[PDB]
Amino acid sequence: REKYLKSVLRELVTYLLFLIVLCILTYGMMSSNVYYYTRMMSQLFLDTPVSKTEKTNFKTLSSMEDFWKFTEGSLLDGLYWKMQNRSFIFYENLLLGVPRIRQLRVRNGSCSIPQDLRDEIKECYDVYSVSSEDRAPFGPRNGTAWIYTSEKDLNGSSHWGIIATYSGAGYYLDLSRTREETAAQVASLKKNVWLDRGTRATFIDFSVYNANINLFCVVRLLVEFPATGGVIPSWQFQPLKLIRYVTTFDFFLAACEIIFCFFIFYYVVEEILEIRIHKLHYFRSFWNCLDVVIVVLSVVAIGINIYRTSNVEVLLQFLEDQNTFPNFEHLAYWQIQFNNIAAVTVFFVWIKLFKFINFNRTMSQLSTTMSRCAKDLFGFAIMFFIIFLAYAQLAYLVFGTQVDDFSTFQECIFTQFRIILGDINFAEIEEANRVLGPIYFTTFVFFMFFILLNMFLAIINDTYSEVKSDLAQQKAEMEL
Amino acid sequence: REKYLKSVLRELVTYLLFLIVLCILTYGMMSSNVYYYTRMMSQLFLDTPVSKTEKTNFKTLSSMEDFWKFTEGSLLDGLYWKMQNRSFIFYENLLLGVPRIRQLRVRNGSCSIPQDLRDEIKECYDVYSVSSEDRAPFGPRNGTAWIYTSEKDLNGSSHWGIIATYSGAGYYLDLSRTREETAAQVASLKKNVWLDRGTRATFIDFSVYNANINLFCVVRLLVEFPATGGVIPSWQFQPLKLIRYVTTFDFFLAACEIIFCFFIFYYVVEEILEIRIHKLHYFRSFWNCLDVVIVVLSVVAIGINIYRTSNVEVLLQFLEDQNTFPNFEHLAYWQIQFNNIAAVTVFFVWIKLFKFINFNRTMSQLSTTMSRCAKDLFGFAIMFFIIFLAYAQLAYLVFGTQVDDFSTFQECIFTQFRIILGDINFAEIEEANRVLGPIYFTTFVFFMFFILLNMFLAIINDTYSEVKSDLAQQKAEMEL
Amino acid sequence: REKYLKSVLRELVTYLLFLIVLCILTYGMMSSNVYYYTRMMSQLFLDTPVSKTEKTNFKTLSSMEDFWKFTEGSLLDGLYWKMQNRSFIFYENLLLGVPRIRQLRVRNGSCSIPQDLRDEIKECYDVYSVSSEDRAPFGPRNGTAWIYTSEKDLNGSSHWGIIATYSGAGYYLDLSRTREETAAQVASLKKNVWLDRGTRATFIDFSVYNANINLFCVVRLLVEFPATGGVIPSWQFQPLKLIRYVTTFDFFLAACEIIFCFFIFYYVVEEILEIRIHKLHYFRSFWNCLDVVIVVLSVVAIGINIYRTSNVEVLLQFLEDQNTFPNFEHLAYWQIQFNNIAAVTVFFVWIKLFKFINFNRTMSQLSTTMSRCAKDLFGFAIMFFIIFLAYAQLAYLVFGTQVDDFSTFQECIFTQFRIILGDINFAEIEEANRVLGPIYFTTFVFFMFFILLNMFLAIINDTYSEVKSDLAQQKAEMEL
Amino acid sequence: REKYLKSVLRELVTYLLFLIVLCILTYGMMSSNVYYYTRMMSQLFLDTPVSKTEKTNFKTLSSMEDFWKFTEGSLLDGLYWKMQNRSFIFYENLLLGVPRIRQLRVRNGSCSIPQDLRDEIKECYDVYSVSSEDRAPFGPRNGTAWIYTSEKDLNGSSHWGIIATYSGAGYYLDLSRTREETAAQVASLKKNVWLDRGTRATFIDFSVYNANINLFCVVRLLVEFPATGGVIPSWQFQPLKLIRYVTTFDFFLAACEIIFCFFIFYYVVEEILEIRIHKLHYFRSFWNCLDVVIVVLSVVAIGINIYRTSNVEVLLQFLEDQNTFPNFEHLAYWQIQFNNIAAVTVFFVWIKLFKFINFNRTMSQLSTTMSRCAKDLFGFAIMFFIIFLAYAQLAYLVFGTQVDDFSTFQECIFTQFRIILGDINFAEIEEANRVLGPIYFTTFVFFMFFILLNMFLAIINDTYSEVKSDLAQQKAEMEL
Ligand SMILES: CCCCCCCCCCCO[C@@H]1O[C@H](CO)[C@@H](O[C@H]2O[C@H](CO)[C@@H](O)[C@H](O)[C@H]2O)[C@H](O)[C@H]1O
Ligand SMILES: CCCCCCCCCCCO[C@@H]1O[C@H](CO)[C@@H](O[C@H]2O[C@H](CO)[C@@H](O)[C@H](O)[C@H]2O)[C@H](O)[C@H]1O
Ligand SMILES: CCCCCCCCCCCO[C@@H]1O[C@H](CO)[C@@H](O[C@H]2O[C@H](CO)[C@@H](O)[C@H](O)[C@H]2O)[C@H](O)[C@H]1O
Ligand SMILES: *[C@@H]1O[C@H](CO)[C@@H](O)[C@H](O)[C@H]1NC(C)=O
Ligand SMILES: [Ca+2]
Repeated sequence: REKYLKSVLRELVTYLLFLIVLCILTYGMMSSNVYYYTRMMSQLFLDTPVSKTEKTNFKTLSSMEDFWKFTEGSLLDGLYWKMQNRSFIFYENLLLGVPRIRQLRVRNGSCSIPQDLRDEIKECYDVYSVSSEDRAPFGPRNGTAWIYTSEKDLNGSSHWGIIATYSGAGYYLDLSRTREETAAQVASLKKNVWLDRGTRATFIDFSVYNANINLFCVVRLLVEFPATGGVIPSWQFQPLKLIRYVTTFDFFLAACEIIFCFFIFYYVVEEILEIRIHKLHYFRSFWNCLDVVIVVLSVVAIGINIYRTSNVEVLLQFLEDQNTFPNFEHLAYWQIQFNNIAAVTVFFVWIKLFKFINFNRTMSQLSTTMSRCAKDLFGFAIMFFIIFLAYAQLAYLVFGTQVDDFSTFQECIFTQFRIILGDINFAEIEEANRVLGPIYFTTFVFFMFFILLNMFLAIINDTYSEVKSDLAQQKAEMEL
Repeated sequence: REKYLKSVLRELVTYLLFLIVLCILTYGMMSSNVYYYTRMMSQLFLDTPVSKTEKTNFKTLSSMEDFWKFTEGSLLDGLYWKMQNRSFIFYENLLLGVPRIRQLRVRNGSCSIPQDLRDEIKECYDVYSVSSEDRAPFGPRNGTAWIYTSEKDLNGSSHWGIIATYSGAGYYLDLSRTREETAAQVASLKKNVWLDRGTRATFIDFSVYNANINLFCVVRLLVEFPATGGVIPSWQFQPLKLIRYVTTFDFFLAACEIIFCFFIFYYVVEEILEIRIHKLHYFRSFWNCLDVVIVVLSVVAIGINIYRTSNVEVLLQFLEDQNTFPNFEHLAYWQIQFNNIAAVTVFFVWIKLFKFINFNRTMSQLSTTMSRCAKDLFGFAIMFFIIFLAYAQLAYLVFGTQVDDFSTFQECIFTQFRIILGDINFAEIEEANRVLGPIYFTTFVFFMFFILLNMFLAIINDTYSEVKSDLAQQKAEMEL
Repeated sequence: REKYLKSVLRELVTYLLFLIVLCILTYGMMSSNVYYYTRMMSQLFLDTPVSKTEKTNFKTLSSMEDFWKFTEGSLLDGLYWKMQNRSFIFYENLLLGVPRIRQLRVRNGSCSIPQDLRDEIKECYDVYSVSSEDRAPFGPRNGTAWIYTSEKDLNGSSHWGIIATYSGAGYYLDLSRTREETAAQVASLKKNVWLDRGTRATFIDFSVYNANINLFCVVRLLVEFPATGGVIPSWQFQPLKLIRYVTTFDFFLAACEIIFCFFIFYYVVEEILEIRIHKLHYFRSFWNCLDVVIVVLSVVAIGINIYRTSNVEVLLQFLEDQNTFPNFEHLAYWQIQFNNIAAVTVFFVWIKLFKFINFNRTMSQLSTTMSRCAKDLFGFAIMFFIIFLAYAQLAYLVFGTQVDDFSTFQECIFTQFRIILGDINFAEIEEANRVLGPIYFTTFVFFMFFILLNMFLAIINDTYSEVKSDLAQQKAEMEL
Repeated sequence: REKYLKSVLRELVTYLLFLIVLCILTYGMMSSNVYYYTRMMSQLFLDTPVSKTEKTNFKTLSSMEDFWKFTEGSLLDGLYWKMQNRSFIFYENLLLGVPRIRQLRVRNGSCSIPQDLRDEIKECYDVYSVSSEDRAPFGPRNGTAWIYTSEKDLNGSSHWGIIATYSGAGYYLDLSRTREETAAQVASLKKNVWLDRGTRATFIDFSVYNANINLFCVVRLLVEFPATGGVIPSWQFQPLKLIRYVTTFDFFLAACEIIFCFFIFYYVVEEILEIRIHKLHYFRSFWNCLDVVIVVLSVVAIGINIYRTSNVEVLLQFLEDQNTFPNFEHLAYWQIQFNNIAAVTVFFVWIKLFKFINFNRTMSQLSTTMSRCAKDLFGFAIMFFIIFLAYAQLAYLVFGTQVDDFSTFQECIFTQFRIILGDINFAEIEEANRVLGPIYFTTFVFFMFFILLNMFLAIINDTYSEVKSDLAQQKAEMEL
């Protein structure tokens, strides 16, 4: 018992040191106010009205001419700021290099006009795919904006947008350091008709740097031009910390990174020495599976932070020439992947803390309750999600062309979780379909929220009463 | 046991093939992005401001003169697009033929002015009914806009609107291919006063075609003119796929339609051979009743898809002359009916999957729980809906003239489901009636959400504890 | 048993006839679309912008000069409509007579300036009470707008507003039939400064009549001028049916009124013959108490419908002279009281239906469950409302000066019911107080929604398990 | 038993007198309509558009030039009102003295530009701290607006803002009694560039007095200028009652204050005489701990109301000279502290009422239920908050740079309480991260709302069934 308590004590203090080091590392991932660095950029570029007589945003673009009014107007008035040269956005954020506008095109004849309509309609342009993509030169043909450049040649990568996944290739134009040259270039693209019926996407990419808080911010504005016509705007404001060793707390964060990877080396050694004793008996446990998940996610985090996130070859390459476009699209991608991995790792490391709070009879009753009802809650989770996805496919077939919240199948699932909580927009459901809007909503509230929601609760009630009346009979019958 | 498992296995693989074929069919009913084809049309016609100095939408029309500003303004600037002839909306969507504006009128003297007020008020115009409807010529009397045309003669059908159900007859005017002729026609209707005090509805109907994604879109804009005065706008943007065999996946969808109707022939043969053995004993089951519901809904789906939805006689009739109005009002109606039928059929086919997940002792406990509490949940559902409709009739008598959410009795029911979830607009309830708004809301939250909502939960708790303690005593007493 | 079933059968068919007659009566109280008669009047007078260069509504008035812009602007453009004389609003609704603007004033010196500030501040005007009210003539003193008229002399009655209850007396001005005379009168009130620092309320009253649907609509617009400065607007659009016998369905409604008061005579005779047998034993029942409540509310409904609602002496008095103000302020008051009484009566008549659904063993189990848990749910309702009003008084002391939803104590109670459901505006709570906003919200969610909400549920679970295990032991032990 | 009931009776009537006196005291803390005194000031200064061609508020300031448009525009049009001298805001609220604008600055060179960027970027200005704060004179150097004044010399105190805690020192400028002198001063600050890149905060402070209701109102407008660039506006409208003895009800409130502090003297004597008998046995009770909490909070309330809130030395000092700035920043601070203390004291005094409702067998069952489940609910509250803060740290790492509701860690906690209720903005979560937005939301709804929320409920169900079946066996076995 003293050796069991000694081993529990040393693994507890090991885990507590590990949890302290990890919570220090994610204290330095989040600087104190980066939200007020992304929302000023967002409200400068997305929320300002496009022209002085227009009320459209970037968020509410609806046409191609609104996109030209944005590119000639709010984009140029946001990027270029007159000095008290080169532009400091909000007189703080240095615009790095030049921005870049890039277009993706589909071919004429990339779809098939039906045989009874080949007299009336001459041309058709398919939805964006890589097979449908246009490689031909067009327009005046005398620049990089008019000639196709491959994905390998403009150092790009695939972007996952709202209606398609867009290749990193296309028809790009790097802009200029000053507003007047850039306005001349945008007017020369609009005059020669650069965006037409074959256009399926337009990317606007630039990067700023804040010397005060030492953060880059990689901006990507995407406008998707569907085959149906119109405009779907999308944006991405992504901060990067690419220059690490500036302040003392950054050196302490580097020290905690080293101490963290020593902890992860220790846990990988420990779980390998535990799994070698017994093979499939190791996975007949929840905590060994959770330790496997933690060390896999942590090795993936160390791998991203070595081979991807800390490869600032493009930054030193940009610091040679300030008149080019800085390719920060890969650093931002792997910073997003690293933040997702690290957040999920911190989550499961806090879930691991439940090995060490069976310190009491009450906590042991709670733990025994949920471990004994896990199987029956999983069975009813299967049954619940069968009825839940039946309703989601019903709602997708009924409202999928009319309602924003039901437009894709996963959005139907997430909308139903919101309906179960109470986040409804029933006005648009009830005006999309006036008979099955009502019937869908009322039968989903009755059969899910009144009845099947209470069945998880019934499983937990019965298991808690069983565990209490069993561990009380065990406590009494030993005392008799 | 081996033959029972063999029959269960063959009906399981039959059902799984059927579910795969049906989920393929409703993968091809929903194209990937039709929502972005209806919302661009909606934001072009509903959400654009009516005039350049006006802020009213079509959604926020409040008067007859706002309707004339819409018909002279946002409607003409949305329909007619200058080519790089005939108009391509968003340079993608071909306007098919001409649009059509149609009016429904009631008679002077169609109601009775009370005897003490026949001196002051000369004329009264009743709420729209078919008996009150005006058949007389009026105005200049020299067109189709000024002379009544029956429902049989303009090929129309009854429309179910917000305050009435409107006959397909009336005073119609087909518009023109170009903007200037159509503006002349609308100005000639406004000059001669076409809409006056007898007007009860105005329909605007047109159809576009997108060659890129191969979808028609049947637009119907309704403005209802109540007897109280004012305007109630209503719209309907409905996509159709009327040209089937264009792509290869469409041929695969046709093959899956044939394989589906062979499955439905198989299930109708099976359920007839099962019902012939025993009459009313067949309906003493849930799964035989569900199989009856599935084959009835599926036969109705096949009947709509043969005798109604796949009758594109008006499309080939329209392709002869591009200067007429294409009657797509029936195809859109039966496409809505087919989508409702098919969505409900897919829902119950997924519910049928619960015959085949009694594969475990836990799943059998869950199934036995809900099948044994079904009767007592139905009894308390009767009692709950009696108190629920008592509150709904209370709230209709109190707020039915003041609040949008309580304006009709079914909307009172749906508003109370939203209050139970937590979708409240209590500001308008509390300013409609400051005493019974409060009392209604607080007693509805106390008696429904705190007390009667927990009674379903009590039934499910007690039935689950009973089923577990019974199937555990059955498992133990057989082992003793 | 046959005589018991015979008496139950005759009282059941008596109650069913009574419920049919009552549901017919409240089918004719609610005409089919009165909501679209109040919202057109509301959107004409409340929601139109006050001036063509102004964006304020009547709903968003914030100053006295905005009130003059409304009275010179949106009010006159809403009331007076040029004919194709006298004004038909939306060319349907006849403006009856002239409108009337009325002011309530407080005295100079109606409060006490503190002794250290009687040098700087000369005058102070107390919050509106009847003791503080000004009776003096003022201004040019040569009209009814400048001379006090008592409540008995302008036939008015007390109005219960947002911050005070306002007497029906004051300084009134009846306006005119045409727009130009009324604009001259409003400009003459603004020139001579009619609203100043003593003003505490301004009422605007008018009535319209719709000949098409046979409804009056009594409009009262109130602007309250607090002692703090500013404007609190308030409105009331109230439809009346003052001319009864016009259509055939109205005669059938009168016949159902007579049959209803015969039913209420029958039930009063029955409950008096039942209460005379046994005194306080009669009130030891729920259904006898509910019958007492129904016949009291029904006698109050008949009394309002005879002595108040059907006294259309002011209507025939108005029909003599169309150039005066029609006093419909009492008819609207008693129509609101009659609608409240009748809605509550219909509610309890539907609750009475539970005497007659103990037709089954399951329904008897549900009824026995709730009748046996009524006492313990009432005890925990006492305990719950003690903690609930403790939180409401906490939230009133903390947010009562900052948040709209916590401004009065009853609004704190209703806001907490909304928080329990999930209708939160946490942004304004969290910016009103950044420490106790959080602590109030999180401890109210934890202690009410997680814990004390589940205690009602515990009472109902235990009582249902007790009633089922008791009525099953009664069913088994009789069979053994 | 008679002496036990006698002691319970005398402590009950003592507590009831105490509760009446305390509820009278917090009836006079809240005047009837102070909310309509703060919202008129708020809608005058925050919600009016900044210029006649601008639509920005004070609430929606986004730049430094919008702040100059506010200070030259809406602030001057709100403060200065032309008389029928000195300004009465809404012709009721006397502007006391002059306002004051004050700036906080950071030094050039207060951060470290990284070594590879010291060529491009010359200067950097750190986030506001006291060590980074600028003390140097700047600009024209010939006023108080251009020369640093310490916190001890301008009588200020530290302000806790949104992104920092701001010292009470800085660069202040007292404004003027009239609009033209103040406009000259603000134009002279804008001309000489008073706000530049070193500015981190700008305070605008003024005080009004309403003679009608006898309330001061201390306004503090804060604009925070982050290092990222932009503007974060913040406000504080705080009413004070600094002149006590004006009306008779104020004398009754003073009498109730004296009677309250006599009650608190009585309870401190009683709890000291009870704690002296037994030391740590005293704290083995809930009601003795609650009495300790009440008398500690009440002594803190009396201490604030004597040594801080009732020290109106600055008011009589201001009444000598009406041309200076009245320092009401300390009185408002301690009035906020006193309102927090008094509201929490009233809350726990109402919670103390549960000593005296064990008057019944049912109330004793409810009390015994919650006192016996307190320990197991505390254990599961520990386990629940471990999983809850694991999710909050996940959501802070994922959405903390993108979403308003997740910007700080405590706001992540409060957002998750809102998600559990049903106050979601899922659109911004789902567009911040399209993979972990969904996964976070759905796994938080499944694991918290479906499963772990029902575990508190299971504890309460089992404890209530145990207490009922135990106190029924105690009632029966004594009767056998
Ligand atoms: C017992 C089995 C149940 C009985 C059978 C069910 C009832 C069958 C007939 C119901 C009519 O079917 C109903 O038709 C109306 C139009 O008339 C359709 O409505 C559709 O068009 C109307 C207007 O035309 C729109 O207002 C509505 O938003 C749209 O959904 C509705 O979607 C469909 O659901
Ligand atoms: C014990 C049985 C309960 C005691 C009897 C109940 C109290 C009877 C008297 C209550 C007064 O009845 C109450 O009158 C006010 C106006 O004064 C009505 O209010 C009505 O007009 C006022 C203004 O005039 C509006 O503010 C309010 O929105 C409207 O509902 C309210 O709807 C009605 O509910
Ligand atoms: C909870 C629901 C309650 C709804 C029912 C309320 C009670 C309504 C019935 C009360 C008696 O209803 C009463 O009907 C008589 C009919 O002779 C009406 O009388 C009116 O018309 C009759 C005949 O047309 C005239 O002789 C009489 O002078 C006139 O006042 C009276 O205006 C109405 O007051
Ligand atoms: C007196 O009444 C007349 C109307 O007869 C009005 O025009 C005039 O303004 C009033 N006198 C003053 C001083 O306002
Ligand atoms: Ca909710």
